[PDB]
Formats: sequence, C-alpha cells, structure tokens
Amino acid sequence: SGRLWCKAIFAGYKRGLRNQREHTALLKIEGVYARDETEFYLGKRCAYVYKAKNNTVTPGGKPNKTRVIWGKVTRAHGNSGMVRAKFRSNLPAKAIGHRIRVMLYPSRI
Amino acid sequence: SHRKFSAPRHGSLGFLPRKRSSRHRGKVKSFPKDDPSKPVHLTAFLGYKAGMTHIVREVDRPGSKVNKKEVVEAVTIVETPPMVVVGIVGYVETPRGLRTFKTVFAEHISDECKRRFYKNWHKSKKKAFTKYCKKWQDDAGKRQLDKDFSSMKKYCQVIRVLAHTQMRLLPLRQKKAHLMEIQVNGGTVAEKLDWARERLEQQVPVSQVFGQDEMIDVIGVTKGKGYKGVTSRWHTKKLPRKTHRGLRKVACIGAWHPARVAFSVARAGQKGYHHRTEINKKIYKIGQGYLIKDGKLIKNNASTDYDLSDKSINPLGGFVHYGEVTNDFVMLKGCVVGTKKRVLTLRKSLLV
Amino acid sequence: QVLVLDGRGHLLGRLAAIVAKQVLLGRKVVVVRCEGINISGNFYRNKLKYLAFLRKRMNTNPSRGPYHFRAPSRIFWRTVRGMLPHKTKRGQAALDRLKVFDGIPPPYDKKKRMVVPAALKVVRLKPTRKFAYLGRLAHEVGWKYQAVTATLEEKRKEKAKIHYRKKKQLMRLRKQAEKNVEKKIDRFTEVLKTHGFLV
Amino acid sequence: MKTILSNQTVDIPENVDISLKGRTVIVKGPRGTLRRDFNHINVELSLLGKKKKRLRVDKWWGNRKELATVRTICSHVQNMIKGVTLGFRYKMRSVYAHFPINVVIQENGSLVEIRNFLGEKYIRRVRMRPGVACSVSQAQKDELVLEGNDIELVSNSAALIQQATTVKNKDIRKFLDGIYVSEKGTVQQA
Amino acid sequence: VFRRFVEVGRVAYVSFGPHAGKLVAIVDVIDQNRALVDGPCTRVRRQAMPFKCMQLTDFILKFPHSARQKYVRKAWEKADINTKWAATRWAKKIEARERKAKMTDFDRYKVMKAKKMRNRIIKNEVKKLQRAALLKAS
RNA sequence: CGAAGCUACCAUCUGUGGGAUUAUGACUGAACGCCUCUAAGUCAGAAUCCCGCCCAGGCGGAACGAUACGGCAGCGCCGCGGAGCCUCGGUUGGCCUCGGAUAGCCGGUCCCCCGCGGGGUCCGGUGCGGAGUGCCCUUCGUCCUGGGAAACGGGGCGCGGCCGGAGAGGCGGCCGCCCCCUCGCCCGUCACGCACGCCGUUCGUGGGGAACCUGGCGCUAAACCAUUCGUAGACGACCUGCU
RNA sequence: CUGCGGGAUGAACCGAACGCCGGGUUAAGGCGCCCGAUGCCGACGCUCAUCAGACCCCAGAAAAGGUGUUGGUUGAUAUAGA
RNA sequence: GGCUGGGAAGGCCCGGCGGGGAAGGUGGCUCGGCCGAGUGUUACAGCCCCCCCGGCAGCAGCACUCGCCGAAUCCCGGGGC
Ligand SMILES: [Mg+2]
Ligand SMILES: [Mg+2]
Ligand SMILES: [Mg+2]
Ligand SMILES: [Mg+2]
Ligand SMILES: [Mg+2]
Ligand SMILES: [Mg+2]
Repeated sequence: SGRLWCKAIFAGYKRGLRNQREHTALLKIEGVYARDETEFYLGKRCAYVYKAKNNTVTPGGKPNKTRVIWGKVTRAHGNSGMVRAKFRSNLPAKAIGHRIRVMLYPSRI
Repeated sequence: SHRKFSAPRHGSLGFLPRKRSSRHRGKVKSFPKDDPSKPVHLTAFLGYKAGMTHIVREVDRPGSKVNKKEVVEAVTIVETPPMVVVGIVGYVETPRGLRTFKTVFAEHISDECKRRFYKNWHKSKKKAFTKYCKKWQDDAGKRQLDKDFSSMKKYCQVIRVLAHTQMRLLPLRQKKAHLMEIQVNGGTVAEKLDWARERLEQQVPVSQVFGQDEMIDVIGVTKGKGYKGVTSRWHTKKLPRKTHRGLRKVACIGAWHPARVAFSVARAGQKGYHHRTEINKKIYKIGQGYLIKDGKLIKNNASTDYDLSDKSINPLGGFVHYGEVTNDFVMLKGCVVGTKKRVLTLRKSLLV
Repeated sequence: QVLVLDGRGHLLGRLAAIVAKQVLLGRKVVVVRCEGINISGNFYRNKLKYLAFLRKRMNTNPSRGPYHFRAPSRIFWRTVRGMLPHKTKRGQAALDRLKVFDGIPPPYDKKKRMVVPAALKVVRLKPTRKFAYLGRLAHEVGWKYQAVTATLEEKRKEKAKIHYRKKKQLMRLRKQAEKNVEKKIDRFTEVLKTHGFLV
Repeated sequence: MKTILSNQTVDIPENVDISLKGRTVIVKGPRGTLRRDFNHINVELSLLGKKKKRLRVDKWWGNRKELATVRTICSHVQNMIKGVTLGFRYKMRSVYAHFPINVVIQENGSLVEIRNFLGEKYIRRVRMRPGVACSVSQAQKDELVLEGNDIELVSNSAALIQQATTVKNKDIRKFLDGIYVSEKGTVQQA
Repeated sequence: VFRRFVEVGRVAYVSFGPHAGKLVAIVDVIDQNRALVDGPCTRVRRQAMPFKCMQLTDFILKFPHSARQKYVRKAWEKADINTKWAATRWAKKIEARERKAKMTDFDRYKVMKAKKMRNRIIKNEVKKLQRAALLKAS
C-alpha cells in the first residue's frame, strides 16, 4: 500500500578523468553520507523504471508502457555513501540525475 | 607602428547604431524626476515642424559687445494644437524594472484616435472599444472602474496620461492621430490620479505646461538621407585624385593581427532618420491660434509691441511644403531635428 | 521537493559549489535574497576584481563579448555556471533547474528557507577578517534597483512580523491547551516519553 | 603567540551611569547621553560591582594585533565619560599676515562662512557634525570655540575648518595663513 | 558574558572520540588546545584530551591540579556527579535521543497511534480556546 | 539671372548630474605608561572608475482593443461524462520573523511610553538548541455490529456574501443556508478471488500537447497583397489616404 | 619506430610499455564544483597582499630595504631604581 | 610469545629522609552577604606534588581501547562481488 524501495540517484558511470567505464554505475542513496551505512545496502536489488511508446508485457497484470533494467549493488564508493551497481544492461546515460529504486528484498538481516 | 601624426577620430562612438529608426514619433526615454511638493502638471507635448523665419530682439547681457543691441536670430515654428486626454496608465516599482500596472480608457474616443488602432481604416469595420464603453454606462462596469482607480491609487507610484493630437485642425494629408503617454508630475499619487481622472475627455492647451523664455527639450527623428558613403556618413578624409579603386573611401580598414574589422571603423550605410534628443531649446514666443469673436484674429501670430501690425507667422504664400498655421504655435530659438510635417516631442528640461 | 535557500550570510563560492553539485543531481534549487551574499576580503579587493572583469570585452565587437551582469542574483548565477559543464546538454538541463532572485519574491516569501552551515560566514570565516556585501558591490558597478529591493524587503519583513506574532499566539495557546487537558492525555503522554519524545 | 588573558579596567565617577547592550556602551550623565557600538572588536565587556563603579574589558587568546583593542576601547570609554561629564572645548586661532580672516556663524554655530582668506572672493560654507556648536570667542581678537559632548565630532569639525583654509600653488612655509587649533581642553575644568 | 571556564576540576562531556558520551574531569592544562583529563568514575583513564572533543558542563569539583587519580575520584564520589548529571536536562535529552534510536517498528506503531489520538484532542481544545478568545475580544 | 531640393565653422542652433574612492592631507586611538592617518573605527578627496543624460533594444517580460454571422463555418468560459494518438518527471507535506555570534530563545509584563499590538526596565524558565529540520504534521487495508474513552466534527471539485494578497498576487483567510455520515483511540465479532513464494505493486494526474462525441452563457473580424502619398527608400522596409 | 594513466594543453617529463574481456589491487598523481574520490566532527603552526599564494621539466624575477608579523643568537642595565 | 624477563597506572597502605608548587593559615589591599571571591610575601603540610630507602594477590601491551613488535608464540565463524 506504500513505497517499499529506497530513493537513489544515477550520479554517473565508474570513470576516471578522461576514461569512462559504462559497465558499472554510481548510485547516490538518499540518507547515506558515509562509508559505514552502506553495509546495509550491499547486495540489494536495484531497478531503473521508465516508460516508452510501445506496450510491453507485465508480470501479474495487463500490458503497459513501463520497462525496467534490473541491477545489483556491488560495493561502496569512497567515504561518501556512494554505491557501485551493475545492471544486466548498461544504463542509457539519459537517466543521469534521475530516480533509481533500490529494492529491499535480498534480505539478510 | 604608431601613426606619424595624431588626429581625433571621426564621429562619436556613443551615437553609432546607425539604423533607420524603428519609430516615427519621438520617444521620451526619461521624464523629469518627480518630487511631491509642486502642483500637478504635464511634462510632454506633441507639435509639428511648420517652418523657419527671422526674429529681432534686444540683448540684455552686461559686459558683451552685443548688450542693448538688436540682433537677427533664426527661430523655428512648431504648431501645437491642443491635445485630448483619453486614458491614464499606472506603473509599479519592481526589482526587475517598472512594469505597467493598469490602463483605463475614457468612455468616448474620437475617430482620430481610433485611426491609430487600425492599419487599414478603409477596410476596417471600426469596432475598436465597442464593448469597453459599456463599462462606463453600467453599474457593474462603474464598480469595476472604481476598483481599478482604487487599486492604482493604492499600489502605483508612477502615473502617465494617454493623450492624442487633433489632426483635424492640421493642414496635413494624414488623419491618423498621434497617441503618447505623458507623465504627470506633482503631488501625491492620489492627487495626480484624481487630477488626471478629471481631465478625461478634455482638451489641454500647450500654454498650460510651457511658458515663455523657458528651456525645453525637443525629441524627434532626423531627416532621412538613405544609403550614404563613408565620406558623407562619417566625414572622413578624401583620398587624392590619383587613387585607383575609388577615393571616397577609407584606406586602412584595420590592422593585420586582429583578423576582424572593429566596430569603430567608419563604413558606408544608412545616414539620417535617427532618433535624437536635443537639449536647451528656448521658447521665444508662445502664439495664440486663430480665433473669431467678430472677424478673424490674425495679428497675434506675428504682431509685436513695436510692430503692432496684422501680420501672421505664415509667410506670403504660406509655409513652404507645410501649409498654413492656424492653431497655437511655439517659437523655438535655432533649428530642430526633422523635416517639415514631422511630429516633434516637446519635453521639459531634466536639469535645473 | 524543491530546495529554497536564503542567501544572507552565505559565502559566494562555498554556496555556489554545493548548489551546483545538488543541481547536477536532479535537485531543483531556488536561491533567495542574493544581496545578502558576502565575499571574503575587504570591499576594495572585490571591487577591483569586478572592475577587472568589466575590462574584459571583445575589442572588435563588445556586443559579442562577455556579458557583465550587474544584478547580485545574476552574479551568483554566473558563478554557479562557472562550476557546471554548461557547454553540454546535461549541463544546460541542470542549469535550467536553478533559479535565483533578488530579494524574496512573493512566490517564495511564504516558504521556509534553509541555510547551509558549510557556506556561512560565521562558520567558514574568522571574526577578525573583512568581507564585502554583494548588494553594495553590485550597486557600485551598475545595479539600479537596490533601493526598491530594500523597500520591498522592509514591507515583506513587516508582513512576516505580523505572521510571526500570530504564530506566537497560536503556539502559546497550544501550550496552554495542552496543560488544560493534561489529565485526559496522561496515558498518551507517558508512552510518548517512554520512546524518547517530549523529554 | 596567543596571550591567555589580557584585561584593563576603567574607574568611572559616581555621576556617570553606564550600561551595556551586550557590546554597546550607553553613557549618560549631566550634559547628555553618548552612544557608541563596540561591535567587530570581539572582547568580553564586563560591568562588575554595585553602582556600576568599574567597567572591565577582557580578551582571551588574542595575538599582538588583537591586543591593542583592549587599550583602545578603554581610551574611547574614558573620552566618552569625560565628554558626558566635562565635555570637550576646542579653541582655534586664525593666523594671517595682510588679509584678515572674517568668520561668521550662520544658523546657530553649524554653518560657518570664511571670508577674505588671502583676498579670495570665494566664500567657504563648512557644515559641522551634529551635536557640535561653533561660536566666536571673546577676549581674543580672532579665535573660535568648538563645543560638544563627543570628542570625535568636535575634532572632525575642527579638522574640516582647518583644511578649508589651505593655500594652493604657493610656498606653505612662507604663506603661514589659515585657522589652526591652538588648545584642546574641556568646557568645564572643575 | 562567559559562564563556562576551563578550570581545574571542571566536569566535561566528550562529544566524540573513543570515550564518546562519557563524563570526565579536567586535571591540568597541557597546552592551548590540550589538557590532562581523568575519568575514574566514568571508566576513563588519565590521558591528554583536546578541547575540541569535549563540551564542559556546569559542575566543578575542587582538587589539586596534579592529584594522583585518587583524590579526584574521592571528590567525584563526594560531590556525586553521576546523580547530578542524571538529574540534568542534558542527560535526559541524550537518553531521549537514545530511546528514539532504539525504538522498534511495533513501538513506532504504538507511538503513531498515541500521537494520532493526542494531537486530535489537543487541536480540538485549541480550536475551542480560539473560539472563546474571539468571543472575549468581541 | 534663377524656384524648389541638397549643401558649407563658407550661414545658423545645441553639448549636462551624482556615487565609490586613488594619490594626498587629516580625526580618535594603541601596539610601545610618550608620540603616531592605522592596527580596530572615522573625514575631505580628483580630466580616475561606475552610473545617470544620450543611442540600439533578449529565443525577455507588461497592460489594453478587436477577435472571423457566411454563401459552407470556427471559436471563448462552466460542469460532467466516453474512447482516442504522442510526451514525459515522480511515488505524503511543512502555509514563511528579524536576526547576533566575546551571545541568543520564551512569558509575564507588578512599571513606563507609543500606535489588540509594538518598544524599554525588571523578574522567572531553558541554551551543545525538546517552543530541537538530531524537528513537526497525516496514516498506508475495507466493511458488519457492540462496548468503553473522546466528541459536533467532516463531506457533497456543497451553494451564496466579507476580505487579505500587485515584486513575478495567482493563492488562501473570515461569515450565512440544504442534505448526508458517526469518522479518531482501546478491546469482542466475523466476512472481503486465501489466485497455492517469484519483476516493473502502491500516487502527484481528471498530468501536459494534438484530433474527434453532450449541453448552458457570448461572438462578429483583422492582417497582408493590390492601389495611393512622400516626412521614406538600392530592393524589401517606413510615414499616410480611400461609402 | 610508442600506444596507455598523470603533468589543463604537449616529442624527450613522472609512472608504466600494448592480443579480446570479467573481478580485485596499485604506481605516478589526486579527493570544493567542472571531475572519480577526505560529505575525516583530521593534527600542529605561519600568512592579509588597493601586484596575495597555490607543486620537477614549466612557462617568470635580482641586488637592497620594512618596529608588518613569527621565531632564534649575542650583548649590556634594573629597585645602589632604568 | 618477547620486551626494561614490558613503562606507567589501579587498591590497603605501613616506618622514615629532603625539596618544591604556595593552603582549613597569616596578611597590605579589593569586591558582596564572621563567611564567599581575587591578588602578594618567608613558608612547614592538616590542598598537594617529586626523589631516596621496602613490600603486598591484582595482573594482561588490559573493551577504564595511555602509546609496541608480532604468529607452527593462531584458530574459529559470518557477509558481499
Ligand atoms: Mg508508474
Ligand atoms: Mg601618437
Ligand atoms: Mg592608377
Ligand atoms: Mg565624491
Ligand atoms: Mg569617503
Ligand atoms: Mg588613507
């Protein structure tokens, strides 16, 4: 009946100054601003939800315009609560600074 | 290398968007500063350049060789028939600027003023302000107008009045009136608003705001001269006769290292028809137009205390390319911008 | 979902960096009262720096040259733009999310505005150091609407004083009403103070 | 280095009543009331003892530059107390060789006009700071008296009327003309 | 206008560090920003502690500036610093923060229901008082 | 010899005010019991800089008028309904004092002053902020009846009046009349496709743009071309006239 | 004849040398924003510039001065009173 | 496990020796109601601190985390990719 995912922001890809690696994304989870609260979110499933012109299938429902790219939290990123994530397909780079929902049910607590 | 002999540059960099003026009527860029101690008054008027003539006057400057000596000075005649107030406009101060707050028009609008609202009067159905005048003759409209006046009184700080010229009284071919906002400077906002509301649908003579021997500002557009060369546009030096590729040019457009020609380099283009604002124009005489009590009264135009004749300012055969001056006129010392029939904006001095 | 920040007492670059970083993350940020921005160093230093910036112009055509905006809000906007990749589409999209105002406009005059302690002068600057106000600097380099902004801010502060007086009356009556019916809420108050409330 | 503690005390008379609004000293007495805001100085302004007999200023962990403020605030308070009790009177004499200096007060003492300075046809109208009243001194051929409660304003007005009478484009060592302050005292000596 | 001073025997509260959230007493001053500290009754040994990580309360017990960890403990026990600290609003607020930290979801639901009833009762009383005040004004 | 028009310091007219300060000269005042333009603070200060006056006017806004009666038509406001293409962000809100930092917040104000409120003195409570954004506000299952505490609250884009709000108001506050419901907290009482573990669930949204199906209240054109004129002009453009 | 990371930029500098990839860790360099990372409750001091300063090659300064400020060395006199 | 066969510290302390901050003391002075607070001077210890003689389990690189080097003098368990 409510929200069961944490808010996160697609900050960008794993990169140096002049080289970009698109197979690993950087996530900014709201409320986490240290490399000590990220242990909870390790291994959590994350999805990027978006809509498109054509209809697609929907598990347990009628076809809709929503498509997602599923992912997984891998490790923390540099003392600031940033989280590295890997998706089955690399993010479109259109979602930079957009909403990414990290699920809560790879539960291990 | 430096130029061998120094010479001041030709033209002024402060006047050189040299484009044909977007507007035909002169525009007051800045009205006189408003202080709430003097009574309410207007600060602008519209006239028409009629012609030029002579004048004879004794000088009263001690120490000069011309003291107590009669002189001949050029004076220009500007016919100024009275204007009709048709509406008022309010403004509010803003950190971004000064935007208009509300505009209220009068119940009755002359056809001359309605001419300005249509590009093709012949093909138009003349439907302008047909539903607006219903406000002035209905209780709901009257209440709305009262609320508008109250809001302008409460919020506005700058009040301007819309007035149009009476082209019927001029001998010009055109019949479309010129409409201009005139800022009212005087007491408090409420007093100025009430005074402007009283003057609605009323004629304002030129003698009310302008007086004799007063310095004023004249605003208008220059005579158009079309495309002109750099020799005439900027008064540059002419190349000698031996020049092959033209001598009415500028030899060195620019240097090498900056691979562009600067905006300060004189070039050919449009000359004339530029908006200008001259300062310190003195009113030698404010004339009274033709009036009839028993017959025609034509003496007052050109009769003086020493001539006492029945002359009018109109020369024999009338003014050249203008016509006959019949309404009130203002005599300014010297010359003013614009050609004949050109509408001129008369503005009060911005300085003490 | 929109950040509104009060610019009074905040350092220029310290606030600009944080605002730019938040704006790049898709956050909508509104900066208010940009005349309260202050810059480190004495007033003459910053005056000379802005005059030196004013000297920068294209020799052949100053119209195409740098645009020297005089309003304090536009000065802050340019400083923030200097910290963004404004040449790219992403930078322009981020910069569209930023919104600055001189004074406090009516759309935001009835909103609570946050402050950033990491950009405040009282925190980041020594009490013995000198600083310059952005409003005075702007007024001396071409700004036109300092007095109008001051008058409007005075009126807004009077209105806010009226509202704050009403809020004080409401809160005092709330506190008294809590005392009046304290017996009927004893069990509700005990459980609240058991878990760390009202203590 | 940093000095652990530096302090100084001012012993005010029983006539003067002093109060502090945190770091703003308000001094009132027989002649009037003087206000001076001591912000931007970062000192501990303490008013100790009954009847407010003594005023103490403290400075904790201050370097060499911040240390002089402790003495300068005490000096300012002493001057303010002296002005509120006795006041400040500045006597200045006009010096000339050939052209006599004609000085006339205009409104009460605020507007002062100087005429016939080195034969100049120009007349200087000099406005003085509020609270200071000028007058033409008696028992002296050419002397002016400046009176007020605040020493700063009286001295600033005296400097203004000193700099008004300045010789230009000539040897100032030879042309020793103008009005110069001759005595810095109090209105009442007691 | 200062009411808190770094005095020998001043009780200080440690904001952060190894001994965070534990009372301690100042023994001697080492430098400008470092002092010798001792916490015998609060499980804190004698070692240097910077002034940055300590916020000192309004409790001052008297003992010599270089006592050997034995007389400071005796003074702490005689003054009964623990009970006085527990009676202060500061410790109560700290305990309220800890209780909020340790609150479980069931306790959160109970608090939600309690606030749901209490705020409604209080706001009804506030509305009645506002109506009475408006009646009195007229 | 010469009209009109162009034209010449070869004729005639016009050419402006503030702010911050540089150099410099000063006031108060230590460092350094004295002295000092400087350290804190303050004054005067110019062909300097900025602005005003002046010229142009933003992929910048504002107010106002008329808004296509036609021989086919097409619109503008209101409410409540149906599919039908494109485009996306989201996944409760906070409706607000001024403000200082070697200080501040809250009441009563016995006392005084000023226009229910504001200001001052005094007094009493907190200040690592519980009148804390380390925060507050709302619950996020439904329905039956069956008890206690609390209680006249809410709704029908509920219908009509009084206002505040003009910086870029675009939102709310205060009163009258009809009908309907027993909503918040604790326990009894069952029933709600219980779809038999599997993902985009849950909303702001009746979202925004374009085209078509219901009604009530108001509409009647202007712009351009063509022609005409020269205050205009290379051509465009510009100033004008025409039941 | 040589790509790659850093020095903003780049012959020769620093690191390190090349098949197509996944994971982890480093060098030289960095961690306010552009721009990945100090969003450490970092430590100790110095510095106010109306020409501040900010990292080999490298992109700029000398002699001589300053009671501006912060430390050190030496030498005297001061309760027989500086 | 080793070390300075760890350095200090904690508790009962006992029989002593000297020295120094300068205190339930004295005292010129100052601030309030004999007391409370602030300065100086010779200065024993009834506020203490330090060295020398000597001895008790109470230790342990100590979850009172004041600073080491470590691993046949070392093993177990869990989480993520
Ligand atoms: Mg969705
Ligand atoms: Mg030359
Ligand atoms: Mg040839
Ligand atoms: Mg000036
Ligand atoms: Mg000045
Ligand atoms: Mg100076």
